[PDB]
Amino acid sequence: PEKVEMYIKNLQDDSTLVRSIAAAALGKIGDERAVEPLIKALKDEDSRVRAQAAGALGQIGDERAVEPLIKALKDEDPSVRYRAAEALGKIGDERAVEPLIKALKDEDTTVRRIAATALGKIERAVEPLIKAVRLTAARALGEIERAVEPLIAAAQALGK
Amino acid sequence: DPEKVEMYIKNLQDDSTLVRSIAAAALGKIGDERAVEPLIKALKDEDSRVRAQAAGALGQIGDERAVEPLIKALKDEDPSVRYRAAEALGKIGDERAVEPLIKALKDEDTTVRRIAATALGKIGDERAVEPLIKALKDEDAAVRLTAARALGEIGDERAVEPLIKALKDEDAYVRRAAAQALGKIGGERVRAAMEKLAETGTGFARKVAVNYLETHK
Amino acid sequence: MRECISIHVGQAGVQIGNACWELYCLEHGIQPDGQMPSGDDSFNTFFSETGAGKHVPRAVFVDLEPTVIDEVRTGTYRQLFHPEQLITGKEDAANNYARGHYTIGKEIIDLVLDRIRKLADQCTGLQGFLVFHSFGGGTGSGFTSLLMERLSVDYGKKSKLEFSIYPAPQVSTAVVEPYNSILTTHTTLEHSDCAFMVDNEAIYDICRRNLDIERPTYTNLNRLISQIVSSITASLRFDGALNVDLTEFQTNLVPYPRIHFPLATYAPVISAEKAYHEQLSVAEITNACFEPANQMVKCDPRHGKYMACCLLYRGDVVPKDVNAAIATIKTKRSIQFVDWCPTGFKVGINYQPPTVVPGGDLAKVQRAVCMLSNTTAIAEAWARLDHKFDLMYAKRAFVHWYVGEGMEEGEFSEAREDMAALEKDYEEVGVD
Amino acid sequence: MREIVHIQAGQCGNQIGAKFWEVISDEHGIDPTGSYHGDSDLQLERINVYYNEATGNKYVPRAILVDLEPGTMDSVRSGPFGQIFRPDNFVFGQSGAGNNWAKGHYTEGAELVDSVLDVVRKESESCDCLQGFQLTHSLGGGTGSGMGTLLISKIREEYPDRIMNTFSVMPSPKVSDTVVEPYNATLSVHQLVENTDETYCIDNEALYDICFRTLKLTTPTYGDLNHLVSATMSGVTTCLRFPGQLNADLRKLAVNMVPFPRLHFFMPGFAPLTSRGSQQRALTVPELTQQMFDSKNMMAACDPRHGRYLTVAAIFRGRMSMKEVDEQMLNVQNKNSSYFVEWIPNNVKTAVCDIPPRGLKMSATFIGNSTAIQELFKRISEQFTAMFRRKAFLHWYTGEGMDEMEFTEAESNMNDLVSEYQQYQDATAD
Amino acid sequence: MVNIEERPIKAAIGERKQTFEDYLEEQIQLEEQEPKQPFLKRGEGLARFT
Ligand SMILES: Nc1nc2c(ncn2[C@@H]2O[C@H](COP(=O)(O)OP(=O)(O)OP(=O)(O)O)[C@@H](O)[C@H]2O)c(=O)[nH]1
Ligand SMILES: Nc1nc2c(ncn2[C@@H]2O[C@H](COP(=O)(O)OP(=O)(O)O)[C@@H](O)[C@H]2O)c(=O)[nH]1
Ligand SMILES: [Mg+2]
Repeated sequence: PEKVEMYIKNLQDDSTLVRSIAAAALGKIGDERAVEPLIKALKDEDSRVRAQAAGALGQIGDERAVEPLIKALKDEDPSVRYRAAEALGKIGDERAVEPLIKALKDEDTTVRRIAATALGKIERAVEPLIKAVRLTAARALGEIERAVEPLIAAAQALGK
Repeated sequence: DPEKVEMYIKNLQDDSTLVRSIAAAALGKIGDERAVEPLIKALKDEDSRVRAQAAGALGQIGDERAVEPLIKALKDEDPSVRYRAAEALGKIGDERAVEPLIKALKDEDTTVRRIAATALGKIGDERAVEPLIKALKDEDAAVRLTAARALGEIGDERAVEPLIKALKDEDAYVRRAAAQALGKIGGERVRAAMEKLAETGTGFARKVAVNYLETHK
Repeated sequence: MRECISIHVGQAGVQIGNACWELYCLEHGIQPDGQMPSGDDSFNTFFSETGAGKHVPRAVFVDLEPTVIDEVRTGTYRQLFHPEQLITGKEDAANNYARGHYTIGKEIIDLVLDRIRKLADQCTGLQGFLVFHSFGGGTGSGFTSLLMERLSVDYGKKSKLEFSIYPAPQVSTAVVEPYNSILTTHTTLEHSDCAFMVDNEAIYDICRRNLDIERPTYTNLNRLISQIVSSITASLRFDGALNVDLTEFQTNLVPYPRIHFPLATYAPVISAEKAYHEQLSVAEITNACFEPANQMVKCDPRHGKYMACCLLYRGDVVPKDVNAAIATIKTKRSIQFVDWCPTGFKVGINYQPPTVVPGGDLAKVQRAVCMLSNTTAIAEAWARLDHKFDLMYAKRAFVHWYVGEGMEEGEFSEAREDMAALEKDYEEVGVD
Repeated sequence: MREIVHIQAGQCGNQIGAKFWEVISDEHGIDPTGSYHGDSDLQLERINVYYNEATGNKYVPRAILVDLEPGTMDSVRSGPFGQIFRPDNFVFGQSGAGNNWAKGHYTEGAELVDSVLDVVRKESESCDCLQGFQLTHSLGGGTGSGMGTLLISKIREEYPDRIMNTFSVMPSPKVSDTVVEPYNATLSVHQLVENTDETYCIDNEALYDICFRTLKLTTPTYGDLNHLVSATMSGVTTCLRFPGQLNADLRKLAVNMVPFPRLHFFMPGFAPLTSRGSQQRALTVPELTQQMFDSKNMMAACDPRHGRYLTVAAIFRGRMSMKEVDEQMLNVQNKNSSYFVEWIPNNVKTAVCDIPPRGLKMSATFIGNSTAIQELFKRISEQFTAMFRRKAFLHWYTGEGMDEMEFTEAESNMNDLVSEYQQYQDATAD
Repeated sequence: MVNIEERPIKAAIGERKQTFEDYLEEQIQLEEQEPKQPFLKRGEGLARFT
């Protein structure tokens, strides 16, 4: 209880290391009291703090972070976009389906693979997923009848 | 003793280079004549330490059969073999070695030049006087020392004026060898030269001249 | 003139080189910048001359790490050697012969040979190489073997003499030093003409006994070593009618293959702290040569046999005095020559007495002598090393370090078998 | 051989790693801000081994701080010297290892491993001559044990020609109440046997006994145990941190200390044994020698008289008679020659550093490769067989994708190790 | 809140409570109340010294 509120005050510390350790610690604890302070940390000046806050929001899994995490998917830093896409899949809210479908066209090879396994965790994503990061799309299609012909590293994930 | 000489003669064909070189050295110490032909064959050995020991042994024995092979050993790539052959040629004392030993006075190796000068003095041949007079102007003081000593040993009067110049050498031992050699040559040519030095010369050259005239009247 | 190139390998070779070139500069009147403020220019065999009077040592300093040579680069003699003569790697041989010879040494061997080639091409008639190194270190043992092998290919007709630091546990920094000593002795044996071993224990004892230094440092040891080295190389650096040139010295001292490890004995070693020193005569210093306390390697020549004996005198030494001192020594039952050998002492005399290093431990002496004996007693030094090699090699202790660095166990067995033949060589010649 | 990369993993690894950096920073004159405010150039002669030179005459530990748990990172950063560490070198996740080796080695730890290797690579490529690695970790938990050995394994593939050195804390029921600690330790010992060059056995049983029995601390704390650890780490690294001829680098130390590749587990010791808040009355050289070789002074709970020393490294710190040090080191080997192996001539090496540790005028640190270390592995092996014969808690490891046959390989390797130490303990040089 | 040097030791060995399998059996019972991974082999490290 005291540790949760100590890490919540630390999200406003001058040190970037202290802020990113606090966002990570709050995700480990998984306390709901940190959901609003972590949503404010998603707009932090440093990208390592925004990425830790995004990852912590997926760990907690509160639906209040769905809209802020959808806005974090359009972040200039690829680590923040990957951490937000992973958190959206972990929360499993349907609101993230359209934003995660747009993330499948991302310039980064990591941010595009992260959105595929998230879409699989959450029907609308079948046609965009059919269109190394291909193994994540192959696994998501199996997790979700339309993806039988598109099958005909990307070999071990054929049977589903 | 006789079977000991023959044991060392078989050992001159042993696979071990150490065994071959110890055998050539042992045969030289013994000085037995049966070993002269096996030792002449050992002068053409692949290893230079065996050729050098064979050359040294041939001088110890002193058989004239080794003169031509030892003259060929003076043109060897290894300086130890040339040194050991030049020393052996002087020890044998054959006149055939005089022209080859005169060429050895121009050797790049100081040990060869010194040992060839001493060998020429041992032979005591006239032909070596002009080349040994040139060796008195050598860059190494030990070669000048042996050339002065050899000129004295030969006793040719052509070396009088050059030996008097060697009395002004930078090396104290060369100056003494030259004074000793001048005394060895002797005669009116050296006496008249000492008579000049006693009033014109300075230092040790004047000292040598005054001492020579004290006992030579 | 015939030039000599000095190669200093590893920490021991380098630091001995420092003490040697510090001494050579003092002996020839050369300053640490190469300038000679001061006719008898025989030191041109060891120093080249560039521009207006700069005298540069004909020397290469090599090490597989930079720490020791960096001190040369920043110390007193930083302007003495051309920067290209001081060659360093980054990771050393870790007291492992196999890293010195194989994995680490292979990366620097060609650069070293190119730098030696530059020095060789400045020589109008190169006589040979003088190689300074320890037996114990991985560079001193392994890189020296590699370099000696390459020098046989590239030079061949040139002499190769070594000044080797035989290990003593008083100063030894590695358990594997006996292995490195046998490994380097085996691979160098056919590539060297002579090797003057210096047992660190013997030098340590001379410093404690004669110089009263309780715990001698490497500076103390190396300054005494350079006096011995200096006596041996004086004939090559000074002019004189009474010295012995390298060919005559070598052919008489080490005429035979393999058995080329003379025992050096030096006298006098006098403390600079001694309030009044009565100068020792030629007889006194000659007699001291047959005193085991004065030996560079701990062993017993009185219970061995001599093949050759050479006395290198320097200073106020007159030939009648040496002949008289040798007449005395000829009447000693403890000096037994082998039957098949000539019973005699070869004599060399250099005019310049030893030079005093300001701040050193040695007093000014009028005359000194270095005796070199080709004695079968040196086999006692190989026996001590081989016994230690055997204790560890029976269990293959530390061998994995060597095998993991380009070597095979078979090379250790070949080295040890060659050492057994070397011990047998001295035993067979020393037969009664 | 200049730079050492230091990695600290898990709660124990970071707690003992932080204590190491406080101690050596004090010795080297580095303050808690990174600035040098010492008085001797000997403090800076070999500072480059553990510290990077930064702008502003700052010295930054070449330390990488790893933990799956973020709370450990908060702890280090808040500590006395928490600010000296490079912020980008704190690699952490938002999970734990749940005192389970398989979570740290295969699942959670494997997800964070590439982030650590990116930081290790950045430090490594920035070295003029990397000596190798130094890892601080406990063998009883999940992160230091499982992820530490995974880091050792991955680092060895990428840096196969660099020394891998560790300070491994052995578990003890006297200090921790986690049943599965013998599992995590045996699984880690198997990794250490194959992938490290030199491992210092910091046994919590020995640390608990030194605190309770000799230091008379009736209720010891982790700070009390860590005081003995930091003193040990300072002593065993003196040779790498200050100018010297002997064992002055990780490779030369291993070439002197390790006769057989698997027998690289060292029993450290030190004298005098001190407590956190007591001011020591200096010891004589004979007192220093007697005590550092004493069982009561060893950091691994093994009686050195129940084995033989293969190799020994002795380090004397402070201004003392070197004549007395050589007299005492020769005496200790002569009087007790049966406890030193005869087939490794001159196996005991002595070093002397002029700078003593904080609070002391004279001290000594001992590093022994003793065959008696089989008592430590035998103790872990007995606790392992008690659980493994019943298959107790196996589903925790098996559930993480771990093969049950790995427990068998690890148990067989640690029992082979015990057997090899006994083989050399009986070895004669006849 | 407690300082890190005063972090207490939680011993398994009870005192007059547990010592032998008294702690282990009590834990095994409390537990009962509630793509295999490739592994390192013996001698794999030795091979890297050839
Ligand atoms: N006399 C003398 N012995 C020395 C000196 N330095 C080291 N030694 C001895 O040399 C041996 C160790 O070899 P080193 O020369 O230090 O090593 P290295 O050639 O640099 O080899 P690595 O460091 O392993 O690459 C030991 O027996 C030392 O006692 C020195 O300056 N003088
Ligand atoms: N000496 C010492 N041992 C510790 C410390 N912290 C934990 N341990 C020991 O470490 C072992 C496992 O704990 P731990 O390091 O916390 O696990 P991890 O966080 O998963 O690596 C147990 O035997 C503990 O007693 C510490 O600061 N010092
Ligand atoms: Mg070295």
